[PDB]
Amino acid sequence: MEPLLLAWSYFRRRRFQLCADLCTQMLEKSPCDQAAWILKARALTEMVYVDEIDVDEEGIAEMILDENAIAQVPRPGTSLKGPSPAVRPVTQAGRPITGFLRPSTQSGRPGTIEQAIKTPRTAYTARPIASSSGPFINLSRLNLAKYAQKPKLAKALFEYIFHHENDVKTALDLAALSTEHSQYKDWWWKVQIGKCYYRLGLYREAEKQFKSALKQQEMVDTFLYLAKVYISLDQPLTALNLFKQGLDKFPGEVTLLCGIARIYEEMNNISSATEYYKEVLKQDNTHVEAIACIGSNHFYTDQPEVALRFYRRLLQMGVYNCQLFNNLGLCCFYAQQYDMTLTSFERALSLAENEEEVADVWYNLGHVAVGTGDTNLAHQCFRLALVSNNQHAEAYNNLAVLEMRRGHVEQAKALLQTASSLAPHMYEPHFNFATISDKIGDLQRSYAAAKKSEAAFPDHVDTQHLIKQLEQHFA
Amino acid sequence: SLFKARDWWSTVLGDKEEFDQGCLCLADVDNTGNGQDKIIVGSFMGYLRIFNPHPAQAEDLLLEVHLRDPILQVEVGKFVSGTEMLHLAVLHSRKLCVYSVSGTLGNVEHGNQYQIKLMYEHNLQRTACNMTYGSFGGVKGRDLICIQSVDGMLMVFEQESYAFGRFLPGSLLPGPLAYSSRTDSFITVSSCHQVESYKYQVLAFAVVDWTLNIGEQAIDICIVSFIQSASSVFVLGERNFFCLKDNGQIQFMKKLDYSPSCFLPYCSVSEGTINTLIGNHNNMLHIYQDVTLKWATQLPHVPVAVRVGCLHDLKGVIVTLSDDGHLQCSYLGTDPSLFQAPKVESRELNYDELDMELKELQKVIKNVNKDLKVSAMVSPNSVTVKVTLKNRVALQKIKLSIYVQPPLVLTGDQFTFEFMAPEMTRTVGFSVYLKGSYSPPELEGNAVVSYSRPTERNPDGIPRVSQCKFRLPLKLVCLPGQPSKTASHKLTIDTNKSPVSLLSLFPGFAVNVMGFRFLGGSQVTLLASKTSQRYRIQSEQFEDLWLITNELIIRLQEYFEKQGIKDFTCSFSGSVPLEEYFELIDHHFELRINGEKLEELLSERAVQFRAIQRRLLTRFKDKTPAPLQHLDTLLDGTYKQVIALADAVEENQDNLFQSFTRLKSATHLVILLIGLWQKLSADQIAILEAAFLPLQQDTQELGWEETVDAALSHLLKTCLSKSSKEQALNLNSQLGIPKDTSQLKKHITLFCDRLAKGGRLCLS
Amino acid sequence: EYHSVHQKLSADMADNSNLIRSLLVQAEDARLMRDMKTMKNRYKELYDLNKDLLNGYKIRCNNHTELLGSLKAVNQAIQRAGHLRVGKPKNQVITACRDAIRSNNINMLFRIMRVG
Repeated sequence: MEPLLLAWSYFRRRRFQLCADLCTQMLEKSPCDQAAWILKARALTEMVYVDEIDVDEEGIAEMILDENAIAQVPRPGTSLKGPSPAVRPVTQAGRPITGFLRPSTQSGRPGTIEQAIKTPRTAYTARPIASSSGPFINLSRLNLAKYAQKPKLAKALFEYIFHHENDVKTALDLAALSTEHSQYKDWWWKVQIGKCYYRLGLYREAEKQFKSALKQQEMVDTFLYLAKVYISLDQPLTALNLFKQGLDKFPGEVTLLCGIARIYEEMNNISSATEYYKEVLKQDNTHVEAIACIGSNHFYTDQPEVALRFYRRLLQMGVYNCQLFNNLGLCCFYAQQYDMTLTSFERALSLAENEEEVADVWYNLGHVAVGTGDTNLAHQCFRLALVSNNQHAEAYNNLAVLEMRRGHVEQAKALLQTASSLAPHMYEPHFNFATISDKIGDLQRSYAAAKKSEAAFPDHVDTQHLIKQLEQHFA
Repeated sequence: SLFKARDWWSTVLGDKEEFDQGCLCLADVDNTGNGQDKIIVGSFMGYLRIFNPHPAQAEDLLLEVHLRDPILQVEVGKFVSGTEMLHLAVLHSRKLCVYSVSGTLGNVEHGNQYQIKLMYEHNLQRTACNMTYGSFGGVKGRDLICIQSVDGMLMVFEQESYAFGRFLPGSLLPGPLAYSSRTDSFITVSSCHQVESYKYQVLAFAVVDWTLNIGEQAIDICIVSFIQSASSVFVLGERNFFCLKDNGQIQFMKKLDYSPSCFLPYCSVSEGTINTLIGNHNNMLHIYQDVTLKWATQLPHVPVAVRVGCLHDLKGVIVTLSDDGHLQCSYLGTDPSLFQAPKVESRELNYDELDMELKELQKVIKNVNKDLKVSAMVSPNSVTVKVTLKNRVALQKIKLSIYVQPPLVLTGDQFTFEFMAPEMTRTVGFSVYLKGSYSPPELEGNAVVSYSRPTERNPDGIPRVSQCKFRLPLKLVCLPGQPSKTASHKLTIDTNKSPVSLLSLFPGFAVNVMGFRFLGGSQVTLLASKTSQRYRIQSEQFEDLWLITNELIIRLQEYFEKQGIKDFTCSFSGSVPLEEYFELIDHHFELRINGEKLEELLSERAVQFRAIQRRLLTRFKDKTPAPLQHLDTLLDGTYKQVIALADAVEENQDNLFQSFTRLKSATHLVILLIGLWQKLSADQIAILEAAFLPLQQDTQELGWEETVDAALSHLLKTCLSKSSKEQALNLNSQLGIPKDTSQLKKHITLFCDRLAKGGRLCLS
Repeated sequence: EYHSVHQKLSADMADNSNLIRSLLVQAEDARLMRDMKTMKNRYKELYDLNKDLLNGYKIRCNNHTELLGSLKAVNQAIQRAGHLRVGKPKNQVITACRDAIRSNNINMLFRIMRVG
């Protein structure tokens, strides 16, 4: 009923708008009521709130021009820097496609700055890569020295400045003043200062605060932050040890186990990533990350029925996407559940909300067509994958294969060149171009293409045979 | 049906209502003594509704009373002094009211009535937010209640008597309040993320027993006491789930990856653990033993309060209530339904309609293999041109744009017509003038319009484009001047008619030996030969000959057609220059090579600057002092060199552009002379104009020489040459910057001479 | 206050260093497309940021050397207090002063340096 009471109830219920508006009203009506002020702050900052553990974002500057790793040639297995590319598709040369996109996945690192600007903006990130990673209250006006004396206002105002205004400098100033006031004996302000430092790029001054907070109160968030720091310094084994210490404190925490699995899967050790994802399953059994990762892995290691079980589980728990339904249609067609494939593909096409998702669904429908044995429907599906996303190297490769099957060698050559220019990390257009070049002579381009094939997927046997043939011809 | 909240007695509970936590309650408010439960629901309007579901129907609603003021909290307990019978306490902002739901039977199941009799009421001098109840202290057979005002004040009422009220210390917003009996303590979650436990006697005597800095603020707090083996205080934070010991520290905690709304720890099944139940804002319930997820099921609505009760001979029924009004009893669905397409026989495929459409579309497919007029008018006088564009349908998203030349400039470049209704006319007017020094390669101009035709397949319409050309007057970039006599470069065009008076063709340039000066300084001379039928054009620059030579020819044609004569040629006996042409090609290529060298120099300077800047950065990161003036005085030098090289690259780009514009006119004239010299048809002239005049300016991946050389090699290879060794060794088409213009010049001379030897141009 | 000033200066210099790395990337981009106006503007901004950061470095190192002087003064004072007493009281006074400064109990520090 009353203004403040109803604003509180709205905020509790995650309205975040009715309480904000009613707070504007109650503030204009009575210029002296700080409860409504901090409540409007909370509503504002929680409309936009995002988990800081998951906000790991890396720009080109932080990839190339920010050096913080101690070693330079660490032993293989002690730094972050399965199905072969002949089975599991790849996003870059290494790091085949995953089952779960978090906003911190890397899937490689661009070498130079030229290598990074001249590459599709979502090749090493889960969002377009950057160069670096009226109003409510005016930040310059309010004096943090006054708010930091009272923590009830201090914590909410800090959350507002750090998560809404995104001004890490004023946030760190308020956090420093507030930690001064509280005589350095509350873990929360330590963790907030650590987050501010980690944003500013000072990973050791942030590790210091996370460590000083763990000594005060062992909480899941501090372990996740500290492992995030230890991974920013490129020390995966320190992070694994910290995670295991956390799991010693919290005997079954799913976030720690999933962090361990993410590390083991970024070190490209799927044998332990899958074991820790299986532990997460033994704990959660609705975990989207664990189920998607084990499901993809099962699909690609000659077990589409088990992957179908896992994705059907994701569908039972109320997930309704374009990716989920594409995956379901694929696992159905390959598990030989021919009665549930094409309806899942149509549902996926319905749910698609991009032009890359539509292109991927038409690409997979073209694969279903190729399997069914009709190259005309396959032709149309690959061409529609191109219509929906012109930079779809796989559609070009498969369409060129079908063309070369028809007899159109020049069409196939141009399409394979476009593909191998769009995705240089893909061995298939390189190998195809080299093969149909050697078939017609032109051993120069045949060799130039076999070399890039072997650069993309080196243990490929046919590429080795072709390279040896061409090197014999050269001598 | 697996992992879905299978429905039971359920009903929507009003007309745009509003409920919160503490509204939904579930107990034996009727005091039947049997053991079933009755769903009690207050509202933020006043509708106190009590139901007894009997699975909706109409016997369910025991009563639907409407009190005036909103109902913040509803609770059921021994709220009356003498009797030990459960009563119903209802909390409004400024009122506490304890009723007594007494039901008296009728001879028929729809004749029994229920009345809520006000057993007492307390006025609140403060605006409440919630309340809790328990046996404050160790008193038995009583449930006396503590109400938390919204301004942080615990007003404790022992039933029927306002006991006292203590201001909670250091609180701005109000938080969730709970009461522990194993420790006789109130427990709050204040605004500074501090879970605080106060002892009841310390409050009655007035401080804080203990505190715990959880990382957030709490929605709900449930001190569950069905089990006495070990008391534990559960806390639902706005991001985390906690279970805390009785001394204060964390017994365990889970980091929810969702936004919880309500939670309820119901009875436990194992030894020591406690099953708990948490609802998402993703409308899903999670069953968690300790922190382990034991089940998860999809709710219909985002619950605002969940309970678990025994309703009509069924234990453990889940009772959810939203803030819209969806009240629902439910159980958990445990049927892993098979995944199989339905085997329906009625529903079959209407092959006839579908096949008609498929034949239609396949017809369009097999057919694909086998409406706006634009006109530009140039005024005869910075000349003002007007473009008139007209339609015949209702075109949409129309855009008109004009492209003249690099030197020439327009005052208006783009015109946007969002929609023009059918058979209508639009007319734009712009003005073009020379800006620069050199003369443009052609006084032509192009106006291109792009629109969308609304169709049946696509309501945004197919995109279509149509263009028109206009021809600017020579007197825009020229004026008459003093005719020189002996110039360096000259070319003679011979005609088969009588030599015409120059004052006829150029009447604004007055004299039967004429002279032209262009804006910029270039000067050309036109000599009408008096004994021969020819004319001669001369100038010190081979490029400036093209504009006058073009206008001579064009206006000769126009004059002889106006008169009425038909027979007319411009034979141009002699030899195509090919020597004052190659000088411009060599100049252009020298500028290109200079630009590439400067770009490499700038690459090196930028790499060096980056290295030094990174050194300085690492120096800035270190806490300890360190002398560095050497480093910043290296940086300043490298930066001034970078600025120098950038300005030099800009200068070379401009010089290269001017060289390209002069070369365009040179090659225009050369194609004209080759067409007059071998009597080339219009198509054979268009092939030359496409091979020799490729692009508008040089770019860092495509330039002029590469393109023209590839095109000439292809034409020589598939039109003129016969031997294959030559077709494979000399005649090679590549598209990278060359090392020298030797091949381009070899191919241009070979092209000229093999045209002279009878060869003619084709395409395939 | 030396601690606080150093913290604020390090924060500001981290901000400006991130800015400078972003500008390095942006300048490399503008130079890869031979866009010289924007490249020269990035280089101007880099020059200005380097000037400001060098001023910040000077002031930070000055305050930092003053901080080292203060820390040495404190430690040498604890040592001068301990060195005044022979035997087992020495490390007693030393650890007592260390605990009285880790808790910022300055008055107890001077009490234990006077008689304790």
